[PDB]
Amino acid sequence: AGYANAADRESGIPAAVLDGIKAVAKEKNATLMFRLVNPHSTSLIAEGVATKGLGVHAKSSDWGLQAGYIPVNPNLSKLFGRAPEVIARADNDVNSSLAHGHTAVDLTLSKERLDYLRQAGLVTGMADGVVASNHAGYEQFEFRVKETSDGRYAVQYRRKGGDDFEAVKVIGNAAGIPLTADIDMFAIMPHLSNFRDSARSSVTSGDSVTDYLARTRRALDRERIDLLWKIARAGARSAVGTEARRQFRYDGDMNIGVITDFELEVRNALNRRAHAVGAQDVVQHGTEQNNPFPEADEKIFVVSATGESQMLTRGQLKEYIGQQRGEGYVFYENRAYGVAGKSLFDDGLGA
Amino acid sequence: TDSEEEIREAFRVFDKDGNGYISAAELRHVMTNLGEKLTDEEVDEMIREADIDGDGQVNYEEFVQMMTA
Ligand SMILES: Nc1ncnc2c1ncn2CCOCP(=O)(O)OP(=O)(O)OP(=O)(O)O
Ligand SMILES: [Ca+2]
Ligand SMILES: [Ca+2]
Ligand SMILES: [Mg+2]
Ligand SMILES: [Mg+2]
Ligand SMILES: [Mg+2]
Repeated sequence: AGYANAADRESGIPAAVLDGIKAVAKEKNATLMFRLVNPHSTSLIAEGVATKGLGVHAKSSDWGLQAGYIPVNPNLSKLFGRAPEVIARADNDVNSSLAHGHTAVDLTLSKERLDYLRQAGLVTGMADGVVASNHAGYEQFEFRVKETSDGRYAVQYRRKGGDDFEAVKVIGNAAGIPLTADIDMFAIMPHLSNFRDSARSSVTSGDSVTDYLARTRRALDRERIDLLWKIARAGARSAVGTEARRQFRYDGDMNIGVITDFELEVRNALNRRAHAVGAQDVVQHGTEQNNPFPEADEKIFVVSATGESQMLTRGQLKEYIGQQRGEGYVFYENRAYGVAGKSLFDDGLGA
Repeated sequence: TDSEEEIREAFRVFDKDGNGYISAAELRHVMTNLGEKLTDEEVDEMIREADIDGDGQVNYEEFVQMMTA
């Protein structure tokens, strides 16, 4: 259907991609929560631009024809008139990314994006291709673009009354596909039934308790109750991915962050739908519940296991989680939330 | 030998409702979800088995105990 309400539209997630998200959330019976996607990224993501992993710390740009991309020249990124000591901190970030698979690439936009930019007010007309803008970033840099018999426009620029122009360089895939922001998941609340097989392969053998006992034992049952608690322990332990969160996971040569087995499934299932719709990988790492640098945005986009979407304040988020847990959906919180007095749990919270 | 923060996350899976205790009803739900259909009597047996202090429910310390093996 695409977007079914305001939430979906304010999420910043391209509609086709979002369609897959809602379908996955239902297929794997799991509530999926995401942090907002910057609207300048929404269109790049849909025409198939690549999404960035944790191996990229350079900062995006929010202005000019380069908005949505990650500039090699930090003065072209959101960090425009900062300190010289920040263009440096920023200079290095970029450099740590090109030494590692990430490439330098000549920015070229598609027609459609050129439209989006102009209709967004980011780029105020141009000569017949010599852009204008009211961003202070235009009181120091000069921009222009030159189409190609390829339909795409090559972005170029120069320093104020300081002479030749040159293509703006943007960080791309190892494959040189430019990168825009990725879709950060806030958390994944898997329904507990998703861990039956997981508990059985750990305790019995794959077998139900009844089948396992008939098989290995012989014609109040202390044994049977113990084995029942054993799958209960193993079930929650898998659900919360206790063991998996002790290490980092890698996707090929890309550090995926800390992620449970089930969360990895979700990620793969999501990126699969993204590919089927023209996109490339959109979820590049684990959940915010495992982020050491916990960020505190205050609005969260939520897609329930039933397909229903909405936005939530931290407060509506506590009750939501509480309501959801009542229905058997498991949730664990970023370990540093408590010590800062921001836990979403209202329990003893301790031992 | 999980850590204390590790065992509390797991504990929360069982403790569906607000309070820091596992009741028979919450345990029946976990068991059904994990592939085991049990009677009120079987559920009572599992809670009794873990209920050290005898209050009808499994608290955090009691959980910490047997989740050994
Ligand atoms: N599971 C995780 N493990 C490790 N780091 C994580 C994890 N989840 C998130 N992070 C780190 C940063 O979050 C994502 P990322 O998509 O980089 O953010 P960003 O919002 O673009 O940062 P910026 O505005 O500082 O550029
Ligand atoms: Ca409880
Ligand atoms: Ca007790
Ligand atoms: Mg980040
Ligand atoms: Mg990310
Ligand atoms: Mg991501």
